[PDB]
Amino acid sequence: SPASTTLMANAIRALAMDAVQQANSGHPGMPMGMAEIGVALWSRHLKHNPTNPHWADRDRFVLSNGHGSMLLYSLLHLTGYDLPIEELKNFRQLHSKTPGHPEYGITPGVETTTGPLGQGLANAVGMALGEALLAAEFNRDDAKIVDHHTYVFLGDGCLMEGISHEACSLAGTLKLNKLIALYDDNGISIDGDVVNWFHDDTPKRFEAYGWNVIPNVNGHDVDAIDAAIAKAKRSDKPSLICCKTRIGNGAATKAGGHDVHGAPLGADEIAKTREALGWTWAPFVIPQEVYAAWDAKEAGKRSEDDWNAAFAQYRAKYPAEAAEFERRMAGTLPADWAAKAAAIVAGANERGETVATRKASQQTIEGLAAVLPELLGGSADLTGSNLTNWKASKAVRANADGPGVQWGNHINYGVREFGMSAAINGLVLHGGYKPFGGTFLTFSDYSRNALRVAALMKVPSIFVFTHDSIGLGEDGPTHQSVEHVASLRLIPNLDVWRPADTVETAVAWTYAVAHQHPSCLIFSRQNLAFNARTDAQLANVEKGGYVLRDWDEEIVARKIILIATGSEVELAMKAVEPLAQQGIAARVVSMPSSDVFDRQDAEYRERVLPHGVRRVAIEAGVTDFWRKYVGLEGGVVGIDTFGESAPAGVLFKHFGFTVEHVIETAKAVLA
Amino acid sequence: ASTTLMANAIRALAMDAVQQANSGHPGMPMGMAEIGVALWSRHLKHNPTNPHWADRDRFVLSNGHGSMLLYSLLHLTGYDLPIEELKNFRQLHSKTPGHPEYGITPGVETTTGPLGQGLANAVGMALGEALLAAEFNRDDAKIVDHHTYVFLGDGCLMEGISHEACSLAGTLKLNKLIALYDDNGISIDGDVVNWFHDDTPKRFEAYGWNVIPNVNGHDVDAIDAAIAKAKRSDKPSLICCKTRIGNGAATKAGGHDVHGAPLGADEIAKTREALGWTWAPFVIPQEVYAAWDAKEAGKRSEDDWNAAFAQYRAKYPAEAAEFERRMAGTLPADWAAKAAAIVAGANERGETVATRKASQQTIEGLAAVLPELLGGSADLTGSNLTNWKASKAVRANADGPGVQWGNHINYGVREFGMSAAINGLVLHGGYKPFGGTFLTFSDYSRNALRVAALMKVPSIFVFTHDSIGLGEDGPTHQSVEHVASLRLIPNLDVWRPADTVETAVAWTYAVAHQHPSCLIFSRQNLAFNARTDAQLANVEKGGYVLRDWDEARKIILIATGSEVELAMKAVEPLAQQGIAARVVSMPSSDVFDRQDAEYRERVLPHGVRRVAIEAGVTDFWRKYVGLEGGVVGIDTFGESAPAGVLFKHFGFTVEHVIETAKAVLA
Ligand SMILES: Cc1ncc(C[n+]2csc(CCOP(=O)(O)OP(=O)(O)O)c2C)c(N)n1
Ligand SMILES: Cc1ncc(C[n+]2csc(CCOP(=O)(O)OP(=O)(O)O)c2C)c(N)n1
Ligand SMILES: O=P(O)(O)OC[C@H]1O[C@@H](O)[C@H](O)[C@@H]1O
Ligand SMILES: O=P(O)(O)OC[C@H]1O[C@@H](O)[C@H](O)[C@@H]1O
Ligand SMILES: [Br-]
Ligand SMILES: [Br-]
Ligand SMILES: [Br-]
Ligand SMILES: [Br-]
Ligand SMILES: [Ca+2]
Ligand SMILES: [Ca+2]
Repeated sequence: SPASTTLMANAIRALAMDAVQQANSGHPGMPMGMAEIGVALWSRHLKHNPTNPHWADRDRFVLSNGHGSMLLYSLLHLTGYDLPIEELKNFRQLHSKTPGHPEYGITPGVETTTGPLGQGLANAVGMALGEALLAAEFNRDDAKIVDHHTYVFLGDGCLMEGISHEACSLAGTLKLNKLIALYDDNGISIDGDVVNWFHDDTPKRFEAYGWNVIPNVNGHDVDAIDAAIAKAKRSDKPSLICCKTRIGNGAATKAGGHDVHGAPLGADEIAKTREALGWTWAPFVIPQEVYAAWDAKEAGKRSEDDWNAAFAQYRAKYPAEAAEFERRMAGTLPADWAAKAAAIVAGANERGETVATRKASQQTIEGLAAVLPELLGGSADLTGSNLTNWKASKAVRANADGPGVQWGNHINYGVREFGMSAAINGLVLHGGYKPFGGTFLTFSDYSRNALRVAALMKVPSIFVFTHDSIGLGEDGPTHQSVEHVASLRLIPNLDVWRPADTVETAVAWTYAVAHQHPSCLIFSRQNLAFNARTDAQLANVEKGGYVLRDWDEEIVARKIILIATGSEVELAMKAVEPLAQQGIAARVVSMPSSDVFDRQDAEYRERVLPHGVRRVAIEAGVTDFWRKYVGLEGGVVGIDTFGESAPAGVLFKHFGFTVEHVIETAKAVLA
Repeated sequence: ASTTLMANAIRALAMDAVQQANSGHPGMPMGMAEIGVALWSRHLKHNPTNPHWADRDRFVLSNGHGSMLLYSLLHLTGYDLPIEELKNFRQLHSKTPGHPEYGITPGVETTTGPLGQGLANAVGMALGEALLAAEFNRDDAKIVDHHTYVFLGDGCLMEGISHEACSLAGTLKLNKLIALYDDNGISIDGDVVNWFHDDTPKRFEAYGWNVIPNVNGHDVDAIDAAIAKAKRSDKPSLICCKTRIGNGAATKAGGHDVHGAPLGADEIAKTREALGWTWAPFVIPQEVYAAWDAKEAGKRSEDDWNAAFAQYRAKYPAEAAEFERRMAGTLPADWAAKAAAIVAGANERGETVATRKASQQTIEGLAAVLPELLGGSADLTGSNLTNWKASKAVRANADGPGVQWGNHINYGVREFGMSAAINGLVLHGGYKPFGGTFLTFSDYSRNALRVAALMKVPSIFVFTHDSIGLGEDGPTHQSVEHVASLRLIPNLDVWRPADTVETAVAWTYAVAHQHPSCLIFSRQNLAFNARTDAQLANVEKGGYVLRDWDEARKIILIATGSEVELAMKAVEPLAQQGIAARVVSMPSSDVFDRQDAEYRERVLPHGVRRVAIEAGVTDFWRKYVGLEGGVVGIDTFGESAPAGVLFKHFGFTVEHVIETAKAVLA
């Protein structure tokens, strides 16, 4: 007898309930509820190769309800990915390939890192947009190389989160019809029956976004779910399949209950569940016929083999394009990257312009685009204000007459910071593009956890933020960042650049673009003075903090270091001659990135900030951050309150960003 | 004077004030001028003379960039906002900042500017009115009855927070909330249809809202009729007002340039001509003042309510005194002693429990003395431990509009909408609200925490699961940078208590403090610490000496929350190595920073070196330990493993404390 769908689904049940029991921790409800959905999608529709999780044209799957991780670990194991049974035995254990929520980079087949509800859905919107752009860009009438679907499992949690609204409204407007969402519709969240706090007509909601909805599907009928996916694959709109399930389905006593979401079933309940399901095998034992029914290694090999032959036929007709496709899918920059980056930094230096760093950024974007065809910019409805767009770009737009998008390389995201940012994580994960997205610095508070997840996954998302201080002027304290620059530096693995002029901007951008981890690039509204640099100083900008103005040789005056960033570098420099007329010799250290500076070696950090010489930090943001560089004995010229609505000039004088206050602070520090 | 003249007065003030400041947003106020007339002039119940009248309708400007609209309305209808202040739009110390600010201007109910949050505040205000009515009203005497109006645009509707707020408001059947949508087809990048093609009426019906689609947004009578229909509604209402951004402008109306830039003098002169507005900038003729002014109607309205309240007091003296107490945000009478008893109880019990359980234990005690206490959780009630045995769940009525009364709210998975709704509840008066979620997901709600801090209102945000100590859920949940990142927000108190006693102090301080608070609790059990009565009295100073030097080489160990235990366990082993350790517990560094210099010097004397110990990023501690001190923390994301395994793996051990201390004293 070969395996029935019931036996295939019950294997998921058994692995889930057993792994959770073993760890005494985790979530058996969702995996047990979603088991028939897993069979229908994975065994009948998903195009993938377990032997090569990196195959360019694989379907992308995302588990947005990430707490149900054992569902993904079961499917991966059963269908033949390199995730052995011993790894499932070590669910939720230190250094296992089975962490409590799935982690990209940790486990083969895991496309993104989930756990924070709602972000998977948005990642998946990004992945579908990437497929759609990459298809419009690379496919030719006589040779197709891009064609895959994007699948996402999600629950009540993701649908309640505001980010689902941002993502799905945008996906509906852009007609991303190869995105197919399967909703685990089980009527229950952690607090109990969802109807008491979440009574949406969800089908009607998604129709309003311009999605196709298949409501009221029996989530325990494989054939019905299978049929719903097949209809979805014929749809001219993104689809939502509402799969009515019972949470913890199959459990003897606890199914549909308020206690199966996120605690182990208990040994008795498992024993009773085994008998109720007729599942006779011991924990982590899977019978041969169950592996044989699930295993995807043969079909995965045929699929990738046909694709490789298709790509070979495409290379013969389109060799330059085929090589571009490979390079870009790998996330590799051009072979002559070092030359091309240097041309961009050098042009910034030749021009010697005094402009706002948001304008510097746009000038640098212009130069990047000319050599990076993968460049993909965008803004959360602040295009003309962030200056994220370039003259030769083309805006992404839905096709007027059918599904999908016309190719473009700049995206209007709408007023959707968080959705934009998690979409960018998706775009970066998909491969083929180098994406970035802008908003005002303070509204990093809206997209924050997406910046964090990018930093956790270690993918090189680029987040542009403009209007970075009181320097923005009249829009006032709701808009003026104070705490943000420092608060972003706190996130592990997230580089923060706050350049002082065109040259630092070109370095920040070129560095960010080549770096493996994500970056925040922070620009001013207001014009900042250009700084002339020697060759030695130019070479040191990329070290994050460097000596911009040194003391003269063999001097006699009392020494101070001024450490400044961004718009405050200008203030530090205007303070040098005045400090000298006061008997104080001021070195100016510019620190466009403290994160990068901290990675420099000890000899170099000691050369920039010599022990025993006192320091004043200068930055239009909270002061406490600076104590790591200035100590208890040092000073800081900064801002520890919210701002005020007035012109920038007025605000800078009001808040003590003046030569006089710098002098006074330096004198206090030297006393 | 005609309604056209009334509307154009808003146009003139808005375009002229933006020109004078050479800065601001004339588009929206010009586009919404008739909507302003219909609501403010024909439906809004309010007394310009007393902005704090308890039973006033609440108005929220969610599309806060259109601030000149509100300043105009406030000025025309007779609030204490003189023409001189409109002349000083966007200037230092004016009562007319670029986005409206609660506390700065009379009649400004909340601070907006961050899109979407106004809408969520209004959901909170309407929930406040509804709960208070169900609680205080009686069959023979009504004292609570008012509507909540919110102006909003495309930005607010795109923001995910609008989904959170409106989905919750629909399920709770808050039928007195009335939202007027400035439906103008434009956002900053241009034609919204290219990035925002939602059928918004259909979306809102899906939430359980009543929708009045396709209203002519320049026809006062039609908008008026829609507002009237909405006041008759079973459900919250969205009135979709079709408008032209910059409407009335001579040549630029409906353009992509009127959102956020001055019209220019040329355009203004021509607009004066096309409108037939003959008066010079900031000059309003007396007939327009006479048509707009609401002083007399406002006085009759509040006088009628004042009488109904007196009729209520004669029948319900005790309930009436409670109403006045709570609307004013005043604590109960023997408050100092009741709070002292709650602390003393935690001290007497001496239990070792998680601070999440401590928190629940304190909530039990707070609830017994604060009938105004209003808890809730973002779908983590049994995990945050935000409810208490006697609490009752807020629920929609089964059969009609509105809610049954309750004092714990299930917010669903909506950290940001919950938090901004809590701000609204606080601003409304009548309750002492709080809401919980996991600490890391403060990232979702972050900007609402910030706005509570800007408005200086005492919102309470509960966060549990505060570090690697949460264990198996792993690095997406395990907070690392959060504690320090919340300390950086100005005016936001952050408490991270070590045990039941610190928890009791943190909670009682938060309840009586004017600024908002983050209360941060552990998932795992934390050891109880015995305190002298003098140590007890210093807990509310935010940092204090928990274990003093024995009257060997001196060090100070500064520790917070769950790490106080590791600091205390290190004292004896450090003694065996010739180091005399003082332990300073710092449950709130923010509160500590506010103490006077003598006290701070007493706790942290100059010249004694310091090691900080906290399960979070290490750099923050340099403000206290200096370049020469040490930190025992975590500067990477965590891992998925049991808590005990994590603490060992990440160096939270006595050995590491000793080693750091010796490095520091070298
Ligand atoms: C942003 C965020 N907030 C809160 C949580 C904690 N949490 C995890 S699952 C969940 C409930 C969502 O339940 P649902 O998605 O309906 O999953 P089911 O229990 O039905 O599997 C919550 C509140 C989280 N993981 N992420
Ligand atoms: C959270 C947030 N993100 C971004 C912005 C910047 N911003 C202000 S108004 C606006 C456009 C909103 O357009 P709409 O609400 O339709 O305004 P209209 O110009 O039509 O009044 C944007 C993107 C903001 N104020 N708040
Ligand atoms: O002049 P910038 O700062 O680019 O824009 C100023 C204002 O104009 C609008 O675009 C934005 O809403 C912002 O508030
Ligand atoms: O066991 P605690 O930490 O209370 O919470 C249980 C966990 O499992 C679920 O209930 C929650 O999502 C949380 O992740
Ligand atoms: Br067996
Ligand atoms: Br060009
Ligand atoms: Br457009
Ligand atoms: Br000593
Ligand atoms: Ca559910
Ligand atoms: Ca608009």
